[PDB]
Amino acid sequence: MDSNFLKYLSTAPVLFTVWLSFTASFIIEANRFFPDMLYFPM
Amino acid sequence: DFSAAVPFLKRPSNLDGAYIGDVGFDPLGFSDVFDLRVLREAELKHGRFAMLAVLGFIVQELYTFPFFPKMAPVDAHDYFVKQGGGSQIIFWISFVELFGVVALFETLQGKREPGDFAFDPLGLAKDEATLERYRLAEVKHARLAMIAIGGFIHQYWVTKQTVLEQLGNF
Amino acid sequence: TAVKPSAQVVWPIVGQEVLNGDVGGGFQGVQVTSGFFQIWRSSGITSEVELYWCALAGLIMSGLMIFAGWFHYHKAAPKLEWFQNAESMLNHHLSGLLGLGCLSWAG
Amino acid sequence: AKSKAVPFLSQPEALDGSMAGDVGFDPFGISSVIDIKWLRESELKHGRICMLAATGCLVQEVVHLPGPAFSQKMALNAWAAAPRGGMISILVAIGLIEMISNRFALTATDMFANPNRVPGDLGFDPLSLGANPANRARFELSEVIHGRAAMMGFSGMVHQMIVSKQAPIEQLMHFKAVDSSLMKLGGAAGNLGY
Amino acid sequence: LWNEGKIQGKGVSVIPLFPRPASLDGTFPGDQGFDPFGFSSWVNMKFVAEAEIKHCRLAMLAFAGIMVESAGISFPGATSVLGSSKNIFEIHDKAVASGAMGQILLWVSFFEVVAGVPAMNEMLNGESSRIPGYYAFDPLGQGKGDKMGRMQLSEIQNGRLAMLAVSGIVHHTLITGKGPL
Amino acid sequence: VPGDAGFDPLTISAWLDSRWLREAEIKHCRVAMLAAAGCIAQDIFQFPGAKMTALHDAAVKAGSMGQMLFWIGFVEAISTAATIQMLQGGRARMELSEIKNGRLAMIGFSGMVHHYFITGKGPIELLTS
Ligand code: CLA
Ligand code: CLA
Ligand code: CLA
Ligand code: CLA
Ligand SMILES: CCCCCCCCCCCCCCCC(=O)OC[C@H](COP(=O)(O)OC[C@@H](O)CO)OC(=O)CCCCCCCCCCCCCCC
Ligand SMILES: CC1=C(C#C/C(C)=C/C=C/C(C)=C/C=C/C=C(C)/C=C/C=C(\C)C#CC2=C(C)C[C@@H](O)CC2(C)C)C(C)(C)C[C@H](O)C1
Ligand SMILES: CC1=C(C#C/C(C)=C/C=C/C(C)=C/C=C/C=C(C)/C=C/C=C(\C)C#CC2=C(C)C[C@@H](O)CC2(C)C)C(C)(C)C[C@H](O)C1
Ligand SMILES: CC1=C(C#C/C(C)=C/C=C/C(C)=C/C=C/C=C(C)/C=C/C=C(\C)C#CC2=C(C)C[C@@H](O)CC2(C)C)C(C)(C)C[C@H](O)C1
Ligand SMILES: CC1=C(C#C/C(C)=C/C=C/C(C)=C/C=C/C=C(C)/C=C/C=C(C)/C=C/C2=C(C)CCCC2(C)C)C(C)(C)C[C@H](O)C1
Repeated sequence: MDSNFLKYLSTAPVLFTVWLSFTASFIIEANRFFPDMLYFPM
Repeated sequence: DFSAAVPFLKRPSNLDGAYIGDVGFDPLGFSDVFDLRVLREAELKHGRFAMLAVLGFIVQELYTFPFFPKMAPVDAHDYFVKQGGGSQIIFWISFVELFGVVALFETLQGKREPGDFAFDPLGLAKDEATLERYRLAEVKHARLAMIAIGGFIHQYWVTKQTVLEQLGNF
Repeated sequence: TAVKPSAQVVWPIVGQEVLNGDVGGGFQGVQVTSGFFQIWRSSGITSEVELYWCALAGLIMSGLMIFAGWFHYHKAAPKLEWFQNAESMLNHHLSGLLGLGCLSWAG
Repeated sequence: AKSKAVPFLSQPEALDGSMAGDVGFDPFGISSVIDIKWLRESELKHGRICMLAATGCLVQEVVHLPGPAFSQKMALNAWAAAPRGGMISILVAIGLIEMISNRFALTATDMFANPNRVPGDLGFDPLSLGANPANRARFELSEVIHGRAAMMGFSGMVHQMIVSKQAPIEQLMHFKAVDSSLMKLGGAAGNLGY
Repeated sequence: LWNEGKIQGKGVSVIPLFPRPASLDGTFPGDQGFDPFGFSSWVNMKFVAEAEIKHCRLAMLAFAGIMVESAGISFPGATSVLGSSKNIFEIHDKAVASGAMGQILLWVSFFEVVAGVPAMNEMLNGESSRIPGYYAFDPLGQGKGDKMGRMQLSEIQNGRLAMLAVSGIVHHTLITGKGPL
Repeated sequence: VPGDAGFDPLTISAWLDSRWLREAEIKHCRVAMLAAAGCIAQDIFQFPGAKMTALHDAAVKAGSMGQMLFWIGFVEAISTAATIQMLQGGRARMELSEIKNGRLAMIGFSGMVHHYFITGKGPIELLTS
């Protein structure tokens, strides 16, 4: 892949959007498979 | 100069015999805008899929595997959508197409011919002159098979008879 | 006069599927207020298949516009004397854009 | 200058045929972004864990420790049945082994600080079986190959226990084909949920 | 013998329909061109040579066994415990059920594990200079020039013919449902 | 330049490209040649499974005219490439004969279709009856 396009994907708004979309996505998946976790189960 | 294929059309000017099978045919001018390595990648990929498809459409009429039920190829598409085999084929094609993405990037960076995957297990390409004639034959067969596959599927739709049986009847 | 228009369905994640209310016609979704249903009925759409063809026509036009913007900046950019034609532009935008557009819609 | 594994691609840099198991296989060019020393540490570590794990599945099917808490032929059931205290003891012992065997150089930034440190070489040779330097190259090669084979094999065994709720060789000896009605793949968004 | 130039040797093509490739070397016993798909270009020639000789020896011994067990000839008491039939497939299945086939499997596997794999590893590495397929098994004389000239050629050809013939016999018996002789 | 009788009374040639005019005229010429020769041929003899103007809608329902439109449309796309590249940049008798017979064919076809409006009949049928 082109190094200037990879340097564009390393810019702050792209990495910020990708990282928090990934973060949002595994919170969504964790609350899909394990919903309503009001407490640490113990 | 004029196009070799269409005498009254001018040569496109990005098509000076750089790619084998070039006859100067490009009226709508996609090579004046787009990369010819990418377009030859796509032409050879579409053509190889189509050549396999035409062989599959005919052989699947002649024989089918004992573990699978007998049926026509379009019904085979729908059956294997619902059965799980289609997902397996889609996944393994997608898996190979990942390294195909890497291959296309290598082609764009200049170090690979557009349809070359170094796939010569049986050593058929004995000499460079033999390879040139063979890839001309590959280009011609690929284009012919794209036309052919369209015909079989569309005719099957219009008249519900398979290609060998449609030649057999009428 | 009984079914409430709804063209947005939510995924069930955090209890948010309560937003898929009973809009009518054996359907659950968010009630939409943009008036697209009345536009489509005035157009004479009468089926979802024709709505798929309209969605495809919009996608084809969207691709053609993004191609044209690239082409007219990077490949074929007009000179300033082309843009400084107010009489020609008005002739084409009144006669061609508005008049033909009204005529084709009337047809 | 083409790859030997993938003949139509160029040979990746940081792969020079020195390492055992180096066949030029790096199509995605991970070695160009991640240092090859870290990658070989991670490959040897994954492979060793898997070698033990694959053997663990097979032996756990055949041989058991005494007691009802250890009578789980299917290995995925052993996870739940085996005593929690002892399983967390295993986890804590693994953590202590990781910090000591790496000599407190565990982070990506600090591991290999010492120029003497070699990828995968933790100093583990209790019986000095690698004392002979003539056997060194083929031992390194066969360790790498056993690790790769065992990664693939353990992955297969775990997901075949998921599909068929049977221990692996008992699955081979009481085989049942997939109905396809069950274990549907994907589909969470096609039906729009539920 | 070798008969270099006439048969085997170098420059001899048994099917002139395929030109003899330059990749192929004229110094392997029972070698007469015949490389259509160009495998000798990239395969280890010693490994495939050893594999060819070993496949030859199984094919010959298997042919001898198929003929004997299809002529009804047997060892004493073998037909008592095994079947009385002459179908090779059924004899294999009942000799599997008797454990005899397991015993042959055991000892053949042991011979490969302790001797076949070291002979292969040394012959391919380049530490022993053992010619392919050689295990110093010449008890009843028959050595000297004839062994490395004509007998070597005889082993390779008779074995290739044995491969073709055994594949032929097993396929014919299955489709007909009846064996040879 | 071929077929130049000096006949441009309204001087259209001053306010439209001469190449565009000649290509359009020769296309009109050849289309009406095929149409007029076909018009008489349809009454002379008939292809199996098968008037001047009504046949257009009798033929569209089968899908024949749709097919012929598709193939003419393909050729006309290559021909629009041809005319754009034309425009962006013992035989002269044969061209002149082509152009004269084509103008004659346009007049003849116009005649046959309006005669069809007059009597509901084809050309040579009208002559016979
Ligand atoms: C008949 C001729 C014609 C037509 C239809 C248009 C149409 C348009 N021009 Mg104008 N333009 C013209 C001639 C024409 N121009 C000439 C001669 C000049 C030179 C003086 C300009 C210079 C000019 C400038 C400098 C700009 C425009 C812009 C625009 C767009 C305005 C925004 C809008 O309402 O789009 C939305 C409405 C639509 C209906 C979208 C339609 C998209 C296509 C292009 C319409 C035509 C398609 C085709 C003719 C229809 C085939 C029909 C077939 C199926 C039967 C619109 C597409 C502006 C723009 O947005 O540029 C992109 C702009 O900045 N024009
Ligand atoms: C601080 C030291 C310590 C102490 C006091 C205990 C105490 C206990 N452990 Mg142990 N445990 C320890 C360290 C310790 N553990 C470590 C470091 C590990 C990780 C390797 C474990 C892993 C472990 C497991 C997996 C289990 C226990 C169990 C038990 C309980 C019952 C013991 C019993 O009945 O023994 C009498 C029984 C024996 C002496 C049988 C011994 C079985 C053989 C020796 C196993 C083979 C070991 C194997 C080769 C390990 C190699 C890996 C290692 C080198 C890293 C008891 C509470 C069991 C439990 O919780 O049951 C309620 C249980 O299932 N422990
Ligand atoms: C026609 C068959 C044939 C021929 C020409 C050879 C020739 C050779 N072998 Mg090979 N070999 C064969 C069969 C044969 N072998 C089979 C089937 C086996 C497996 C048992 C072996 C196992 C073997 C080993 C392990 C080794 C050799 C080696 C050699 C070489 C030196 C030995 C020698 O010259 O004595 C050969 C003497 C003869 C061929 C005399 C004839 C004896 C006949 C073939 C016995 C017939 C049995 C029986 C009657 C079957 C017929 C009836 C049946 C249809 C029912 C020589 C190149 C050595 C070597 O240098 O390797 C490269 C070596 O180390 N051979
Ligand atoms: C452009 C003029 C034109 C048009 C619109 C038609 C249209 C029609 N004709 Mg008429 N016809 C024509 C020319 C034309 N024909 C000519 C030149 C002849 C003399 C050979 C005939 C002789 C004829 C008969 C005898 C019959 C028809 C019939 C028909 C109908 C069915 C289509 C068919 O079989 O075509 C037949 C057309 C031809 C055999 C010649 C077509 C001329 C050219 C080659 C076709 C143009 C398309 C071309 C492939 C693409 C453009 C490339 C160009 C540069 C060459 C339809 C009403 C049949 C019908 O339904 O009658 C009831 C019928 O019986 N036509
Ligand atoms: C080196 C290790 C290699 C790992 C290879 C992975 C092997 C298994 C992969 C899937 C196998 C076949 C899938 C068919 C199964 C399949 O395609 O089901 C389809 C499913 C969508 O459902 P549909 O719209 O198809 O519903 C269809 C209707 O028929 C049924 O309702 O696709 C997915 O989105 C599921 C995957 C999650 C997508 C996000 C994954 C997590 C993202 C993490 C970051 C990216 C990682 C890679 C993402 C692709
Ligand atoms: C590359 C590579 C290798 C390979 C390979 C492989 C698998 C090669 C396979 C190649 C194939 C399958 C070529 C097939 C071409 C098909 C054509 C030209 C279409 C013909 C149909 C027509 C014209 C028609 C029609 C018609 C219509 C539409 C409908 C009908 O009602 C009527 C009609 C019948 C008239 C190998 C492994 C050997 C090794 C090697 O070292 C490297
Ligand atoms: C660190 C890391 C690696 C790794 C790793 C991994 C995955 C390591 C996993 C290690 C494991 C699984 C260790 C298991 C230990 C089991 C024990 C001690 C059993 C004790 C049984 C007892 C006490 C009992 C009992 C009894 C009870 C109570 C009551 C009776 O009724 C029953 C019974 C009689 C039996 C490696 C090396 C690969 C690489 C790298 O360096 C990174
Ligand atoms: C180094 C060192 C020493 C040491 C040591 C040790 C502990 C050495 C132990 C090494 C081990 C345990 C190696 C295990 C390898 C396992 C493999 C290759 C399995 C692959 C499975 C496959 C391919 C599969 C599969 C399967 C699938 C998926 C489908 C299934 O339906 C069926 C099937 C089963 C076929 C000691 C401590 C002695 C000291 C010395 O001084 C230094
Ligand atoms: C959706 C669906 C499916 C599907 C499917 C598929 C694969 C459908 C097939 C699509 C294809 C391959 C169409 C091919 C069209 C080619 C044409 C029209 C040639 C035109 C040539 C022309 C105009 C003239 C060309 C010219 C002339 C004079 C001759 C020379 C060349 C040239 C000068 C260019 C299934 C089966 C999976 C079922 C599934 O459940 C749902």
